[PDB]
Amino acid sequence: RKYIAITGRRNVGKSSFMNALIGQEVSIVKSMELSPVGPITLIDTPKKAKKSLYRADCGILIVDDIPGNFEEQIIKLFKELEIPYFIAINKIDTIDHENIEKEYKKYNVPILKVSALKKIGFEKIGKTINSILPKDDEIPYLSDLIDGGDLVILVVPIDLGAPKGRLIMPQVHAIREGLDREALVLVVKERELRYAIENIGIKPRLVVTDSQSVMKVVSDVPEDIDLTTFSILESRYRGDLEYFVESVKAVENLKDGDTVIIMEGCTHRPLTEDIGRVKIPRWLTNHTGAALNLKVWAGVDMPELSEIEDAKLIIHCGGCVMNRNNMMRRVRMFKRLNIPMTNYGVVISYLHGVLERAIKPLM
Amino acid sequence: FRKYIAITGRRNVGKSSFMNALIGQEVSIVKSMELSPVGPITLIDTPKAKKSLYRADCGILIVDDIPGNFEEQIIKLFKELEIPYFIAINKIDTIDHENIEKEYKKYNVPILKVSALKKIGFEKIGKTINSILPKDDEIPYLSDLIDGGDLVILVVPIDLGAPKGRLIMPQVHAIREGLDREALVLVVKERELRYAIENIGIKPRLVVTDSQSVMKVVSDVPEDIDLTTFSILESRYRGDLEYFVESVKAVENLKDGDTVIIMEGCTHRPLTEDIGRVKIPRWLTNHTGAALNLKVWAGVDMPELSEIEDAKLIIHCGGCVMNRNNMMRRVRMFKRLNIPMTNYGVVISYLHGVLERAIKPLM
Ligand code: SF4
Ligand code: SF4
Repeated sequence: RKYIAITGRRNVGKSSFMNALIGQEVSIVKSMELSPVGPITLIDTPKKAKKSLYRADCGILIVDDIPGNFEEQIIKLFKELEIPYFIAINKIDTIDHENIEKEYKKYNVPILKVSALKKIGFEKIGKTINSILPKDDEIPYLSDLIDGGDLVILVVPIDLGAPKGRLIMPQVHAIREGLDREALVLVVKERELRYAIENIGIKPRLVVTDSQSVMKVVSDVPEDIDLTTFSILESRYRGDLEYFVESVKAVENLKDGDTVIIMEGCTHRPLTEDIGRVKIPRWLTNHTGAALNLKVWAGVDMPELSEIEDAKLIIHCGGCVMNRNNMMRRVRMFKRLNIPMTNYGVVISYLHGVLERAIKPLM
Repeated sequence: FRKYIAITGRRNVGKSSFMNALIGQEVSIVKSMELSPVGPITLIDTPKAKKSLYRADCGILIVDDIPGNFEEQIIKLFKELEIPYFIAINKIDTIDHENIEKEYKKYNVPILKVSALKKIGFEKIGKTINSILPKDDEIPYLSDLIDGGDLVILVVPIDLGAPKGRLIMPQVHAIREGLDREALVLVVKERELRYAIENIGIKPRLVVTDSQSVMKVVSDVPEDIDLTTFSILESRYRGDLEYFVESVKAVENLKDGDTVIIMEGCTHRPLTEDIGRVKIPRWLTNHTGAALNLKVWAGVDMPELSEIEDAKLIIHCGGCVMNRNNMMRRVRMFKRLNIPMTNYGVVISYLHGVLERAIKPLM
């Protein structure tokens, strides 16, 4: 579900607006179903307003007068917190088409005219929310980004992969994107990389390796050739690599009592996935020498403030099943709360001492 | 799909009683029958036996006396027609354990003892049939062609393929098998092949191309380098490349009245598959100058003799949905009838004048 922030002065009548908007509920048998957007949750916002706006996907600023110290203040807050918004002129039965043009046009945001008492204009909110809601459109995995025509890309997988005659999706995607850019894609097992580099006669533009063959291959790849991992490529692809890389530095500042949350992007994690639940916590404890308060969070939606509040670092999974939107919604939430958020991929690369090299072609 | 069992024996042996007693073994929960461990089976009574034995998967020779001119003749026929068999001694209530050791051991085939009248030994036929039935196990797609360890394999796909971030299965399979043999797999679009060959600095062991980019790439690939197509690789993989290549020569001898059967290995071909139904017939008519009697056979299971009898050539599909066994059964049936059988892949390569080159690394 999407989280809508409801902002306005005490006099504007937020209660009447929220009740009239709930009258738009379109469910078949303050949360509700509002078309064309799916399920939504209205957040009433009664000095860090950061504690309420932390998981807001978009906001509504309800006005009935000329922009003042309140309007200017919450607009600056929406901009700072990366929250899209629109202005809803309430009580149009008293002031009407006065503030629509003469003011508020300068904010370059949608302006709607409503009357909660007269029951007018609430059938236009759903479409307006849908238009401002952050759609986190797919960004290239390695294509338009790091490739060009005639370049050699070396994709280095492990000695063991997926079922007979098949390949894992990050490998297929990396090959497809390379061919899309008309680059030559050289797929090679870790044992053939040294031979390939030394005899291929074309300088590789990029070498992409599996995170489990990285420590071996870093040695085989000359320093002048760009090298990354599929874990780092995934990190950038669906998350925020810059934030994940900056947030991993928090590992150094971890104290004994400090809370670390292993955050999962799904409720269907395989029992064979012990990298975040078992492996990373043990590596973190050995590296820091801190008896950390390791906690695990797993769900499809957004955590409540109480579940994440005093976390010193969030270590989110790769997000194999998650889209960019859902991953970015979590990133913006931790950015708003100023809580460091990293990846399994960024943590692995950091502790192995290959992060600086792996991010060099991307940053 | 069901298995066909040939029932052979002299007029004096009880073929009728044997067949009726064996049908007594029917194990269906709801002359054809369900015989465990094998699935559905069809018994063929054999009163040029080639016309009855044409689709026989295996055979049973029913005896009650010392091997004669009939036994020796039928055994030679099973060997010539590539039909596995076993001996069944009927009327054991009269002769018993006499012919089991003293004779028939020389044929090195399973020998069973039965009595159709006394109802004894028929519960052992199912397991015996199952043991002699041709399995037709998976043969390598290209792994056997690239002794790898260091060999460069160039996989050349087209400018257009499958959906975004994905690749078609013959491409993924060819890459997987290359990595299985620890080869260096270079995936490249047809526009980059000339550039790859000239700058890659390693001599390719094999170049595999799409059948739609073959006429262009034959020019780009030096004569000393082995080159094949995915169509030719599929032909060998699930069919008989030697028979398909020998049988394509029949195209030259095609007369005006001559019957050509376009044979499909599934009843659900996509409407976008006009290569065998529309394209090949038009190419065949232009090439030969013959007003051929083009017919289409589609299904799973063996065709009846009347449906294929006077066909001068069979042009079978690639069989994407079929297994090696079902295709090989069709190959053996046409070999027995001495009817030429070819592929869409072998026909395309032949008419485009690239067959000799494409089969050179395989034959
Ligand atoms: S990596 Fe995939 S399977 Fe594992 S917890 Fe994250 S979303 Fe679930
Ligand atoms: S190639 Fe595949 S889809 Fe086409 S007729 Fe043969 S089995 Fe059916």
